[PDB]
Amino acid sequence: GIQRDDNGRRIWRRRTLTKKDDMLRYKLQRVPFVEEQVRKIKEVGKVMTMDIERLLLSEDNRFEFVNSVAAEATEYVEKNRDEYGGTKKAIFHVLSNRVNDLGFDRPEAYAESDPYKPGPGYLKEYYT
Amino acid sequence: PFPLFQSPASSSELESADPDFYKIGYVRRVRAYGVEFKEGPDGFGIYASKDIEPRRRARVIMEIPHELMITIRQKHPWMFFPDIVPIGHPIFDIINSTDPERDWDLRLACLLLFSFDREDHFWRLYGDFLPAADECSSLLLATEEDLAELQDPQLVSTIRQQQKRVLEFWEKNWHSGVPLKIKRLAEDAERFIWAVSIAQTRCISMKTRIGALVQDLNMMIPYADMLNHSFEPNCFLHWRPKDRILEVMSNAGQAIKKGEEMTINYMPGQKNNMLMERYGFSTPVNPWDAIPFSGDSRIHLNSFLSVFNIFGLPEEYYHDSELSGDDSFVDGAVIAAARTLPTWSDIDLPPIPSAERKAVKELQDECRKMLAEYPTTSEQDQKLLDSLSEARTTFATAVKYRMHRKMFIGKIIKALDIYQERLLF
Amino acid sequence: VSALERSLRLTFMDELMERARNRDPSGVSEVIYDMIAAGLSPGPRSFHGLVVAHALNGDEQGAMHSLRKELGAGQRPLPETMIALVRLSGSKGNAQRGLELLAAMEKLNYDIRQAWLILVEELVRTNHLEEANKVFLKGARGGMRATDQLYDLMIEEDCKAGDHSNALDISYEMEAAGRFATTFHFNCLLSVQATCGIP
Amino acid sequence: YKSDHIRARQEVLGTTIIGPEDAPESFRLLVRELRSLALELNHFLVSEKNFQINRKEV
Amino acid sequence: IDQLELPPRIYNCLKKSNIHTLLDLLNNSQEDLIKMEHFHIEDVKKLLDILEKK
Amino acid sequence: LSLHRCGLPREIAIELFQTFVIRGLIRQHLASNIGVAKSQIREKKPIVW
Ligand SMILES: Nc1ncnc2c1ncn2[C@@H]1O[C@H](CSCC[C@H](N)C(=O)O)[C@@H](O)[C@H]1O
Repeated sequence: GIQRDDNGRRIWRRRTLTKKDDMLRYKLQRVPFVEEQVRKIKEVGKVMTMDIERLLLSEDNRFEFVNSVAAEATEYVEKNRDEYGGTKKAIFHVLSNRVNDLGFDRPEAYAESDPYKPGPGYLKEYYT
Repeated sequence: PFPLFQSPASSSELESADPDFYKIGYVRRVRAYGVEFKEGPDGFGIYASKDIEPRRRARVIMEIPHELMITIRQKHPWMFFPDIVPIGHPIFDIINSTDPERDWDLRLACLLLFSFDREDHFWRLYGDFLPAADECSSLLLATEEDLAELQDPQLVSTIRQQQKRVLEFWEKNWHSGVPLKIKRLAEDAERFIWAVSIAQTRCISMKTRIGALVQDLNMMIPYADMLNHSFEPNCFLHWRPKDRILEVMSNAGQAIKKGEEMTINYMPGQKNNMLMERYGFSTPVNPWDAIPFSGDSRIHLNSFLSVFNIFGLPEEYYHDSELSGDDSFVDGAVIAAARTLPTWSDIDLPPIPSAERKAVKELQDECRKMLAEYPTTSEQDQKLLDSLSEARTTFATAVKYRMHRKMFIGKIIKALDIYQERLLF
Repeated sequence: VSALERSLRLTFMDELMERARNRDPSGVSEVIYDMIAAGLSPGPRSFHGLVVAHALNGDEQGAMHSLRKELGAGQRPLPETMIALVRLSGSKGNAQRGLELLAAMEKLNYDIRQAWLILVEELVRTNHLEEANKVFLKGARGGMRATDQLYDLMIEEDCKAGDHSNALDISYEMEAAGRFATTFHFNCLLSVQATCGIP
Repeated sequence: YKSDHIRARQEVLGTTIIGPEDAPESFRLLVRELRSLALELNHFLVSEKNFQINRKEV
Repeated sequence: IDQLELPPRIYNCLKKSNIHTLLDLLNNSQEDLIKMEHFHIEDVKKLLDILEKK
Repeated sequence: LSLHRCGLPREIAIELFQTFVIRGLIRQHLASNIGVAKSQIREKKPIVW
């Protein structure tokens, strides 16, 4: 059990994977060309879609989850009436908070600006 | 104050674990958030990689998929989830020929040995990170030299009773006439002892809902057994049924600082003898360790509870930190004293300080006797451990168990001392 | 601290408890008075014997007077003194006094829950069920969980008194508190619903 | 209120400009038609707390 | 960093690492400089005192 | 479009979100009250879109 050398320090067997794992070499690689996809997903809003499902994974009844979200969203707007009207939505703020409560990081209410917007009067036309 | 001007470039016993340890799990959809695995002479352990800022609800620390675990029902019939035993396999007859309530560890040991033989099973890889026969701290592997040094006739008798039960089970089910697929699982009697030791020291019983079925499973979760034990845990185990993921969640509204160890309570409340019998380790701060005492002498526990800022019902005894300010003395060890010490209390009857002072020394007069009963002292044992350099780890645990018990007696001696004088104010 | 200094406290407090346990607050008043004459400042446990003397006889006004004198001196009262105060209030059914003292404990940063259980039990003990509902529900909405006995005791008394409205609300709080209503709790509720005339 | 419901739609603009409990007009109109056929349609809310029966006016 | 009277080897390594401005140099760390190919521990010491004189 | 998105015309969107647009104008002080906002919407100012 306990083993020490002359200096008095403790020497222990470094537990290491003796055998070899096939899947280890087949899964550590990452694709290099998803920069446009990840940017599109965030801009579209599918990042919340995964978060919405993730919350439902730890839930027992999806009808109770939406009632709890609606109840908490109503609580948010009552406290701060002049915050959840435009770029920030009461429901999205609840969802962002509930994800942040799990220990992950999301922007507040999933709100995103347009860094490339030229002027105040220029609104982004959508290419249908 | 620029980063170039700033020049940033202890705990030597703890080294970062093998990266393959997390990698072999990471490929199997195992995610650890904000924590890292560190190993040392004591063993493995999970330590925070960053400050865990508290949130409204519990924060997810680790996730373990069901398929990586070994699970067996606690109640007959014995059905294995992530089913690994094929129908008609002779290992099921060995498992099914076990005591329904006493041989839970044996049924897990058979699965544990069976899993190591399976080529596709994940535990054949994770088994390399399990402690060996010498590294495991279970008392089931200890010999009479460590058991005699343990100095506990009740605990030694129980341990030696288990050794006979486990060894005889191997003899019955691993004779010369077994098929090779069974014989190769336990080539020698010693290996099966190690298998039972791992099963006892790493089983995590829990009520889990798998699909539409709810049951109690003697589970063998990997990466979650590595969490050490503490009666004041900073995290707990939560089973998520929709995706069959076992979540390790830190307590809600609790901050975890950088480098702090993540611990869970293996048992809700138990004495050190139970922990030694099951897990082969003891804690001096156990709030459930007891000591036989004569009922002739008793004190007012309400005064005793308040002087150390202990509040709540006896089922929920706990200490308040900010009220005491610093109070480095108070810990979980003195909380056990609030239960095991003979006490008296009326509706609101105040105690007599002189009578208690007449009894505190009388109480402490007895307290010196138990320490005298053990030939060695609390500091003598820990000094021996530092001087010791070649011995089995079960010997060290046996030293620790009697050392913790002696300190538990030593702790209450000081506890009554400070309590007696503080009663005047 | 002088060696004889603690002896003087022991001699004084060996005698004060006798007066405290003999239910005579008047005699205790001199013990602290000569203790002031002795020169050493009063302590939180010194008022503990003074407080219980009023509590044993039932001097609710005297118990409060001893409390503010402890506050007037300027030290934190002991939790045992605080627990005795609310229990005395519960014995006389003074709900307003009891809740005010409990608010002080939270302002004093103590364990209000354990004292809150005793106050609710005392009101039920003294048949002050209506006042007990006010105290129990307010604590229930806070988030603290009562004991299993208290939930069983409180619900059964309300149903015996035909207070299904409060019993059902209490039962809902118990469900949110982590305890589920067994057959016993539903039987209490049915004892009142069976008389409403609507099957 | 997003229908023929005068009372709720009257203030639903203003709640969404600054930031039920009554039966809809369709049900109230339905009662009158049955009320014209010598049929009395009554909506009661027997309370779950104290079994207090109250008649919801329609 | 051109105006900073750095040794030619120090200057070439910083330019190779796309470090052109003094502000960009300050935002880096000593460890961030050691990881460069032709950069040693002794060089970060002599680099600092050059900045100290300025 | 994405699977969860739909495109609405300006003249249809403004009709559906009449109340919410008025709230935004009042919230950000562009319109003093409801009457100004409704007139402002009919004016079809660039801020309204
Ligand atoms: N709080 C604690 N104090 C001391 N040893 C502990 C402990 N919690 C767990 N252990 C050790 O771990 C065993 C249980 S299995 C836990 C995994 C182990 N800590 C490891 O490093 O691999 C016990 O038998 C004991 O040897």
